[PDB]
Amino acid sequence: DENLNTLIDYRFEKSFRAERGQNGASRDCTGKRGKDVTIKVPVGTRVIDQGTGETMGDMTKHGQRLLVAKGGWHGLGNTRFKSSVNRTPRQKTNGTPGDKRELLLELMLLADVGMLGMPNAGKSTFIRAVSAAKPKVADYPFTTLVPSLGVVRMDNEKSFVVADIPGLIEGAAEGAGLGIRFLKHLERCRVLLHL
Amino acid sequence: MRHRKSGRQLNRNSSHRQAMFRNMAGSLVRHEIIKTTLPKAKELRRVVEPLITLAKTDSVANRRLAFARTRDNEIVAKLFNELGPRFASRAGGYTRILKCGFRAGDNAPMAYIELVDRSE
Amino acid sequence: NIIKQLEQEQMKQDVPSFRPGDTVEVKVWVVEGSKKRLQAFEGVVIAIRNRGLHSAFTVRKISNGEGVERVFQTHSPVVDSISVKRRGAVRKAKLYYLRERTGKAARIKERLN
Amino acid sequence: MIGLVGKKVGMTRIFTEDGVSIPVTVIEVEANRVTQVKDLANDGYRAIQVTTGAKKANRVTKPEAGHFAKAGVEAGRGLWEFRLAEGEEFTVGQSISVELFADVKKVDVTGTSKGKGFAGTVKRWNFRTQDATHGNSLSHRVPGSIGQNQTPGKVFKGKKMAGQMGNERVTVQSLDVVRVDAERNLLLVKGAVPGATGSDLIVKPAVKA
Amino acid sequence: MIQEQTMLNVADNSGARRVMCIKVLGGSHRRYAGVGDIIKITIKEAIPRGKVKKGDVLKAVVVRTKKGVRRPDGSVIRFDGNACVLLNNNSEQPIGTRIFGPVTRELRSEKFMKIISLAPEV
Amino acid sequence: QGKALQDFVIDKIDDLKGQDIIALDVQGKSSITDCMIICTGTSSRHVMSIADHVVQESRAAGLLPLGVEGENSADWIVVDLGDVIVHVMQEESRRLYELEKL
RNA sequence: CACAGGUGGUCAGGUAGAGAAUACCAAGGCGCUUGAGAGAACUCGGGUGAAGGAACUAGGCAAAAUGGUGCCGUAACUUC
RNA sequence: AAUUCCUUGUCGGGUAAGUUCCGACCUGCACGAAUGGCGUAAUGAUGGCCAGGCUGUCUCCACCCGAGACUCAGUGAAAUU
RNA sequence: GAUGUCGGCUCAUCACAUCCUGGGGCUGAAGUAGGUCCCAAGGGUAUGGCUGUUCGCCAUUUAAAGUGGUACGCGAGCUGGGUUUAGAACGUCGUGAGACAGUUCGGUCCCUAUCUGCCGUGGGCGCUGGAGAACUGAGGGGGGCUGCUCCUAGUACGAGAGGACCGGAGUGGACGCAUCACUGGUGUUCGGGUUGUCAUGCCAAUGGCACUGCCCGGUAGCUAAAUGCGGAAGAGAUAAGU
RNA sequence: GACGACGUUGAUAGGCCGGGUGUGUAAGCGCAGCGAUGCGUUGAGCUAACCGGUACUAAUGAACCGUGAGGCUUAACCU
Ligand SMILES: Nc1nc2c(ncn2[C@@H]2O[C@H](COP(=O)(O)OP(=O)(O)NP(=O)(O)O)[C@@H](O)[C@H]2O)c(=O)[nH]1
Ligand SMILES: [Mg+2]
Ligand SMILES: [Mg+2]
Ligand SMILES: [Mg+2]
Ligand SMILES: [Mg+2]
Ligand SMILES: [Mg+2]
Repeated sequence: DENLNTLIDYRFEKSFRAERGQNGASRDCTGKRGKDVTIKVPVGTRVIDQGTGETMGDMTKHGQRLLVAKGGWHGLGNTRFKSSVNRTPRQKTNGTPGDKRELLLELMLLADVGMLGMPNAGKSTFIRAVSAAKPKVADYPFTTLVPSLGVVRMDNEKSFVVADIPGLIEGAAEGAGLGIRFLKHLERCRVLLHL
Repeated sequence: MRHRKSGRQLNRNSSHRQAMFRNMAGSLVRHEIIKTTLPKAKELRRVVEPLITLAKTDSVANRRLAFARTRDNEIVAKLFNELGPRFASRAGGYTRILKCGFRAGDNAPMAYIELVDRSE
Repeated sequence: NIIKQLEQEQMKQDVPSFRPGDTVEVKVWVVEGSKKRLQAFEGVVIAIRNRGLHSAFTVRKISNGEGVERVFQTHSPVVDSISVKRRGAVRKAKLYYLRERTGKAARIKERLN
Repeated sequence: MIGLVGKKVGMTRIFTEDGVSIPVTVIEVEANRVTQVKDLANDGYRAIQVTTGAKKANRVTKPEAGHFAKAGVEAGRGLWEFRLAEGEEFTVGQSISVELFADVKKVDVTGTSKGKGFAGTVKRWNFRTQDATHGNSLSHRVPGSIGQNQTPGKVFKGKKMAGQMGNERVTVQSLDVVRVDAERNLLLVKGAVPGATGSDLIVKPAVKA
Repeated sequence: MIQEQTMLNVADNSGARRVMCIKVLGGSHRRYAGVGDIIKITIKEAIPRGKVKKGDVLKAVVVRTKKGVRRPDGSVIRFDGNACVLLNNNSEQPIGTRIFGPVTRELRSEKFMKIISLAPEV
Repeated sequence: QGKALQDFVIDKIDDLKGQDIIALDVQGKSSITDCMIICTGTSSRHVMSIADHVVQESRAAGLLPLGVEGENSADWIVVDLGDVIVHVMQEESRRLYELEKL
């Protein structure tokens, strides 16, 4: 979906259940198939499995559908195993089990303007001057821990999305602080404002 | 279901009803006294009395129209000449019904119907 | 008797008499909710049900290659003026057979009177 | 307050200034005269007995003649009772006019609907006619099944089948009144009321909102 | 009226010629479609070069009815032929660029101004 | 209101930067209105903003619009101001729907 | 059974019709050994029906529809 | 397949949607060459499918015309118990 | 010693282990929308293609297209498609007669209601002199469904997208009641056109028959597809809960 | 069955008059045309169940059933 641009709804990693397939009833009554389960996902997410995992597919445009786990096959009843050899089939086949899969979703920032500055710079307070987002602002280093979004709408027709990024220190290059991993949410912004 | 409906069926279709009334209407005026069942007599007045009223005025058109009913020239001949002057000074009620009990064959309500004076 | 009191007191006394099968212009009042304007409707009348205040007549129009039939109430205030240009010559009260035959093959005649 | 009792004379449309046609029912109401007034001490409930129209002297028998003479009222077609509304009062012999319906703007009409005689299941209870083809034999408008197998072993009360339909008291609620006439004694009510032309109707102010 | 499995003409130049009203929208047990209604149609005859193809399923708006349209003064608006305007499935907007034939005023009441505006009649 | 709503609508549309304002005096060709105004919209959001602006000012003026159509889709939205229909549509919609016929 | 069944041969009018079909009649013979009422549900035999036209149903079952003469014209296939 | 349990085999046509039908593949439980194999014009009160007209088959039944049903008069059963 | 079976149609009723509407608790409940659990049976709870199918898959709606009982409800209510006596054929088995929880084509569904039951409608008597009316109400029955739009409000919430609770007003779907004022249907009792034939002595003009001979309209009545109304608000005591 | 209205001191039903409705220019006469046919008389004739009036006809004087003051005890008043 184009509307979504965050994964806050999947940071609690709920267990999504596709209902048990209806058991075959007597008198040649075929059970109903379980209804499909659709999970709302933003555009641009990366799909990774745990254990020999690969990128199954990349979200491209709105409405694109990706198959992640195919449902189990139905269990054939005794009607399907009658022949001349055996005329009263007592054998029953269990339905093939569903796919138990671990999914990792990686999303990059969709903002148009990205900020990079020292913790002493007013990156967070600049969002307040350009938008109404209310991030945490204070007089101490590393006030913000995760990137936050903001939209600058001065006119109804035209607007752009600007995101503030947590500050980085002299030693952030090699690590030992917050690292350089929060610059991964870049290369998508059209312009990178520097404070 | 007979709401504001008139016209009895008499266990006959439209063709038989029209012919039976036509034959009975000519017979009644020819003799001035006939004996028939109560329902037949009561619906006969809705035939002969309009015919007499038409016969009150004598014209080539009326006689031809009167000939279209009862399909008999002699009946038309007696009308416009005999029953015309007698009923000229009368406004309706040319016929009256006299109940006379029941038949011995089928036990049906029997009644005579005749003209007003009959000149007898 | 009692009904006829409301019948007479509500009918219009300026209704023209038009024969079935004539070409009639009907001026109706159409409302958009703000302004009242007159809409014309030209066609040949095919059926008249003249019964007291409930009198009505059916007129037919061939517009854009499609036949449209519309009824009007002779005593309703929705109509404004009824006029006749050409008087048809048909010996039938109802002109329902015009629906089947095409207009070019259904040219009506004038009464010449 | 109370209502009136009258006779339906027919139905007619009403044309408004904007062209909208309102189909109304014309009800004539004669000036009802109160024959009795009831009290808690005697009957335990408050009501007034009224009459309308006129009845022939020969047809009127002595018992009701004394009933009319006691109240000083002439003969009437019938008698009815209307329940009072805890504060309104009427006196014996007072004539009831129609102009009191100039503010109710909502009336309830009760009357005996048309008699349709012995009606079938399809006509009365709006059942579904079975198929007229595909081998169907002597069963088109029949009701069909009328119960389950021997476990109930009976037919429940209130089961829908053929019977006498109509010719019973029917109430139509929340009927708009269009116009009321005093000098002509006419009441114009929007919509259709139960009963045939000439039948007696009872009109009352609406009880619902 | 207009019900399912009904042959329908077209009042626009989208490209279809004959469609099938095969499902009427509005609620459960919907029996009929009036003069202004949303119905589901399938294309039964269309121009090969038109904007729509054969067998497509989409939404349509009734324009003209055989039975007629009841005016508040006991006046009916009859027609010779049943016609509709084709609409997109997701958004109820006209597909054709023109309307051919007369259109009743009732579409104005139900806020269908696209058909009324570009219709050279009532 | 007559001959004054013509200038009132043009002022309101031009107040929000409408482009290529055209007024069609359809006195008798159309049986629903007296005049028509067609205006262009730069983008999808602009078309909705123009439509909301003209409707909102009309309510304050004293005329309630009879309805609008192009709400979900901003390709073409219409406003019914009684005797006047005002169309505001995108750049593409003014050629697919050629409104020079009336 | 005074039974809506079955039983061979001969005579073969007029009109319209190709005709022993069919419709009305001629000569001739009959009104079919229970009638009289009212016009409830429902059953049977029929007529018509707004809009849709098989959406009914196992199934276009039944109904509905076509139906004649003259002229023009008439496909795949084929043992021509 | 009049022959296939697995089977609604797989693909395509027809339909918005086709366990039926038609066209290709052969994994023929369990076709097969006078207990004849394949094709075949015409024919069929033969089986299956689709299209056009037509319609109360249906949505959804309504009214009407006759014969019973109902009442009166006369005659007057039956199964079952 | 016997049609009696599955499916479909008509008609339903009951239970709640509740599909929707109703009232809530928790939430990994920002909002809309969801997850789970409790109370709640008043009402409602789809149309088609395939197959005989119940069941299913598919297409498209709805708030939902609930789960079960009632001889897997209902054939002295209907259907006879499935299966299936007598015919025939294919595959297989057996030398064969024949057979096959293998397939294919065709193949009689009777009953006038005695009793209980139910739907309506009467007679007798009683209610303590008789009679004519009009009512209170002990009790019983019917109905109780809900979509969409607007204001509140683009407000609360939300960075934006998106988008409220409560309350109020309209407008629809299905169901029921009533009516014929309008639109229609029917209207073999009204008028007219027309074919064949016979009759009225003949022309003209009519009548009989041919499905009302075939048609065109159409009075009243009846009727729906037509138009009016209704589902309540409120009061008392409560379930879960606060 | 039953319910409702009326029975001469009556509009209950039928008939009649007027009106409405429906159909559509009746028959006859003469003219034009050889004829079919059209024209003026003419929106004529006819018109069921619908509306308003009208005793012209049918709802007869009657007779039948249904009674003659309505049980006992006690309680509150009236003599
Ligand atoms: N007067 C003034 N003070 C400012 C301005 N900008 C920042 N400051 C002050 O300097 C402080 C810097 O903190 P802040 O802006 O929150 O830093 P930050 O953008 O959050 N960076 P980080 O997330 O890494 O901590 C502010 O809290 C405020 O007190 C400015 O324009 N004017
Ligand atoms: Mg910061
Ligand atoms: Mg504004
Ligand atoms: Mg919007
Ligand atoms: Mg917004
Ligand atoms: Mg909104």
